[PDB]
Amino acid sequence: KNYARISCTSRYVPENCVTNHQLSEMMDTSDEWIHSRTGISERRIVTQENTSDLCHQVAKQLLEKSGKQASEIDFILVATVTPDFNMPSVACQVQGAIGATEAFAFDISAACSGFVYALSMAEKLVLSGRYQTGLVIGGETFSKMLDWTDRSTAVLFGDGAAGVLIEAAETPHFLNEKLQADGQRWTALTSGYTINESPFYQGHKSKTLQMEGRSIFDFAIKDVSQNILSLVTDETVDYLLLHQASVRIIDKIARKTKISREKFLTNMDKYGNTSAASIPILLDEAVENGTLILGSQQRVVLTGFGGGLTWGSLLLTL
Amino acid sequence: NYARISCTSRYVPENCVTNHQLSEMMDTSDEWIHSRTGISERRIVTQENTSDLCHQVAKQLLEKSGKQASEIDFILVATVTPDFNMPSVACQVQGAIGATEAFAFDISAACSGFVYALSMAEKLVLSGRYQTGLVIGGETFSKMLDWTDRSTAVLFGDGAAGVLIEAAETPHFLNEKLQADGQRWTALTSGYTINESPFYQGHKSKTLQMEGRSIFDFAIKDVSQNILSLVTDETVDYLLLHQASVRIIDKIARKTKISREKFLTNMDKYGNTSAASIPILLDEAVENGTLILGSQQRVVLTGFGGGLTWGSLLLTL
Ligand SMILES: CC(=O)SCCNC(=O)CCNC(=O)[C@H](O)C(C)(C)COP(=O)(O)OP(=O)(O)OC[C@H]1O[C@@H](n2cnc3c(N)ncnc32)[C@H](O)[C@@H]1OP(=O)(O)O
Ligand SMILES: CC(=O)SCCNC(=O)CCNC(=O)[C@H](O)C(C)(C)COP(=O)(O)OP(=O)(O)OC[C@H]1O[C@@H](n2cnc3c(N)ncnc32)[C@H](O)[C@@H]1OP(=O)(O)O
Repeated sequence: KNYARISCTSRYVPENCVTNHQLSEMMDTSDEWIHSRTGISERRIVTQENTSDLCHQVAKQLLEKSGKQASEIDFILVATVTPDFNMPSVACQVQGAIGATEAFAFDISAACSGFVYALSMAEKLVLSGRYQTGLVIGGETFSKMLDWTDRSTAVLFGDGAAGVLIEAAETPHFLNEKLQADGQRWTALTSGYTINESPFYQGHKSKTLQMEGRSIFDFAIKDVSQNILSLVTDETVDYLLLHQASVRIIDKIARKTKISREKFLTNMDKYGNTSAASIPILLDEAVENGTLILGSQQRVVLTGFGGGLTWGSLLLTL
Repeated sequence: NYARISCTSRYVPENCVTNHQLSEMMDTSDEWIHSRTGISERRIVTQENTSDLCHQVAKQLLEKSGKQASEIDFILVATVTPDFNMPSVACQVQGAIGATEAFAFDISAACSGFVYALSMAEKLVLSGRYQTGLVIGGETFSKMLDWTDRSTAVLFGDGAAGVLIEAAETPHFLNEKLQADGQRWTALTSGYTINESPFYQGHKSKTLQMEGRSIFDFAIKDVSQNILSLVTDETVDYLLLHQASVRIIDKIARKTKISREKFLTNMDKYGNTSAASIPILLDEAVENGTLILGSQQRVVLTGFGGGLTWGSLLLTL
C-alpha cells in the first residue's frame, strides 16, 4: 500500500475581487486587451492576508472536509515563490497554524511548476512507505511583487492558494511523469531579487517581477506540447489541467498537441495568473463542478511551466 | 535503486573575516564570540551570491567524479538566501553547468535544508525514475544580516557544499527522522518581504532576527531526542550536526551520552552557514580522511533551525 492518490481538494482566494476595468483605471490598459490576450477578466488581490494565511485556509479546509485531524498529517509541502519570509517557510507557518505537530514541512521553489513538482515529490515520499499522509499546497501573493505601473505584468498575476490531501492507497494512481527545466533561460521570468548591501560586498549588481513575454509564450507552446505528448495522446487522456497563464497559450497547445480542446480546462478569466496555485485552484473547482470526480479513474494530466525555466506533467488517475 | 553519496565537494568565498575584524565594527570581542560558539572566522562574499557558490560546488562534483552534466537527472539546492524568488538557485546552477537533462528546484527548510533535501533525493532515486543527482546546500547570510546587531552579525557566514548522489546495489540510507514545529517559527526569521501594492491595506524588517535562548534550549532538548531515535553511542561512528554553536554540540553529546569525539566540529573556520554547514563539514572530513566513502561507517547527519525544523539521517558512507 505505497500508492499515493489525491483524496480531497480545496482552494482559497482573497475575498477582494479586481476586474480589468478597475485596472484600466490605473494604467494605460483595457478590459478588451487584457481579456483577448489572456482570457483574464478578474483577479483576487489580498488586502491583509499573505501567502501563509491563504495556505493556512486551504490546509484547514482539507482537514475539515476530510475529517482528518492535523495529528494525522505526516508532512506538508508548499509550492510558492512569494513566501512570507526566507525563513520560516510557508509550510512551517502552516504546520504550526493548524497544529500538525507530527508533520515535517518545507516549501519548494519551482515557480509556476511548483505544484506539479511538489506533487510528484509527495508521491515519492508515500511510495517510500515511510509516509502515508500529507498536504501539497500551491499558494501565491504576487500583488506584493508586482510593479503596478508596468502594465506589461501588473495585469497578469493574481493572489491565491489551493491544495490537495494526499494519502497512500493499494491501487496505483500516479501512472507516469516527466519533469523538466532549462536554467539557460532563467532570465525570461524573474522576481524577488534581494541585493547584497553588506559592508563587505563590493560588486555592483529590482525586487519586482519582470518577464520576457514572447520568450515564455514561444517556449510554452513548443517545449510544453512536447512534454505533454511524452505522456499521452488525445486518445489516452480525459482531461488536462495546465498552468493558467494565458488561454491563447492553451489554445495553441491544444492545437499543436492534437488533443480535443474541451479537455483543457480553463480558469484564468476569474483568477488570472496565480502561478503555483493555478492548477490546484482549477482542480478543486473542477471537482466541485463535478467535471472531475475522485474515484472515477479519469485519466488526467497536470502540467505546469514557467520561472526557471521549469515545466513538467503528471499522468495520474483521479 | 539504493542511493549512496559518491562524491563530496565544497566552496566558500576567499574573503576571510576574523572575530577581531568584527570586534572592530561592533561592541564584541573574539573572546566572547569564540567562547560561546567556537567560531573564530567566517567567509563573506564580496562579489558572489548563493548561485555562484553553488555553481562551483556542482562544477567540482563533476570534475572530481568525471561525470558529464548531461548525466545529471536532477538538482536540489537547499538555501534560504537565494538570488531571486525565481529563478531558483537550482535552475541557475542547472543552466550554469549545462545540465540540460536534469530538472531542479530549491528546498526551503532553513538549517535543516540539507538533511531534508538529501532525504528527498533518496526517495527520488528509490523511485527508480532517477539515478543521478546533485544535492547542494548553499547560503549567503552576509546580505541578510544587520551588521550593527552584534546579536546575530557574529554568527553567520557564507558558503556552499554538496554531494553527488547515485543509485547503488546496496542500501546506504538506513533510517531517518524529519521533524518540524511551526509554532515557534518566530524564533528565527529572515527575508520578510512586505506587500506595498496599492490594494494592500494591512499594517504588518528584511534582515535576520532570532531568539537566542529559545533555539538554544530547543536544540539541546528536541535534537538530542531526535538523534537517539536513530542511534545510540554504540550504533554510530560519527555525527555531523548543524554547525551553529559548539556549546550546543557539547550539551547534546552529553545528554545524548554519545562519545563527544564523534561530533565533528567546524564552526571555528566558517561560523553558522545554515544549510551549507553540514556538507562543508562532510567534504572537509572526507578530505581529511576522517570519513571515507565505501568504508561503511555509521554516520548520522542532523540539522536544526528555522521553522522550526530538524531531522537526522542514519546512513552508511
Ligand atoms: C509563464 C506565465 O506564467 S505567463 C505566460 C506568458 N504570457 C504572456 O504571453 C502574457 C500575456 N500575453 C501577451 O503579452 C501577448 O499575447 C504577447 C506575448 C504576444 C506579446 O508579445 P510581444 O511580441 O513582446 O508584444 P506585441 O508585439 O504582441 O505587442 C504587445 C503590445 O501590448 C502592450 N501591452 C503590454 N501590456 C499591456 C496591457 N496590459 N494593456 C494594453 N497594452 C499592453 C505592449 O507594450 C505592446 O504595445 P506596442 O504594440 O505599442 O509595442
Ligand atoms: C539554528 C542556528 O542556526 S543558530 C543556533 C542558536 N545559536 C546560539 O544559541 C548562538 C550562541 N549562543 C549565545 O549567544 C548565548 O550563549 C545564549 C544561548 C545564552 C543566548 O544569547 P542571548 O539570549 O542573546 O543573551 P546572553 O544570555 O548570552 O547575554 C549576553 C549579552 O551579550 C550581548 N551579545 C550578543 N553577542 C555579543 C557579542 N558578540 N559581543 C558582546 N556582547 C554580545 C547580548 O545581547 C547580551 O547583552 P544585552 O542583553 O545587554 O544586549
